[PDB]
Amino acid sequence: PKHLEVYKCTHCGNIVEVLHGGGAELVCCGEPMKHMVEGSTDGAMEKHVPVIEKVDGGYLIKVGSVPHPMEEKHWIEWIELLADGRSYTKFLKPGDAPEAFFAIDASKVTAREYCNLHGHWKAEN
Amino acid sequence: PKHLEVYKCTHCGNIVEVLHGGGAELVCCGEPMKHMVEGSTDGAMEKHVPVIEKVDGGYLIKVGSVPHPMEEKHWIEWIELLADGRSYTKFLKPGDAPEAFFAIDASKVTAREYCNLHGHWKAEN
Ligand SMILES: [Ca+2]
Ligand SMILES: [Fe+3]
Ligand SMILES: [Fe+3]
Ligand SMILES: [Fe+3]
Ligand SMILES: [Fe+3]
Repeated sequence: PKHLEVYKCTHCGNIVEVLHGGGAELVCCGEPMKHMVEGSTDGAMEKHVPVIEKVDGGYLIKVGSVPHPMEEKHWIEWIELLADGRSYTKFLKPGDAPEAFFAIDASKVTAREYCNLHGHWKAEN
Repeated sequence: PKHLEVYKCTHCGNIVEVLHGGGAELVCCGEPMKHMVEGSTDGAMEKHVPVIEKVDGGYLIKVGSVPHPMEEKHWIEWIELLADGRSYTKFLKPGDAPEAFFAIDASKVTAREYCNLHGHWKAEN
């Protein structure tokens, strides 16, 4: 695995992000975990592709162009902003708005969000 | 595993942070990965316990009260700030200063850092 990749065990639901990679395959419930490739699980561009807005002092990330549901069984678990050596993650819960603001100084950012049912998606500045 | 716990495979070096837990044991190189419990690997309080300074607009995290080495074979791989549903991580490389600033609005924070040789450490505001 590679730094910052997200892996999920399809059997039990564990999901991890790689902080230091280069080793063997991560395993869980006897099977290699699945690499959650961004946009890999064709869901709803309108509702899953993060929308990146530059605002005072940082960025407002909204998922998506159309608000994505935030229900008990279908919600955006987190929104992660990637920029110059940083990973800033806001974990969200059902009932929250599918948006996150991060105070960060950087003109180039990558935004990723993960939907419990729909998988991993990203967008770039 | 539990949300935000860090696991390392002692065999191959993979290190991951749990984003969604509650499943089976994470496995790598045929053995369950090791849970890197903060302050669990008694190293150097002076050099591993993060020092948390509140400054304009956020926090400056320094590892530690005495600067920790940042050499090719012994360095702080990242500094992570935990506060109200957020995980903000700055990944560091040899040659960098063992410090990180995060622009965040919150009076209660937890700072963790990971030293390649010394393991996982934290401190609270
Ligand atoms: Ca993070
Ligand atoms: Fe599993
Ligand atoms: Fe969805
Ligand atoms: Fe391994
Ligand atoms: Fe050390």
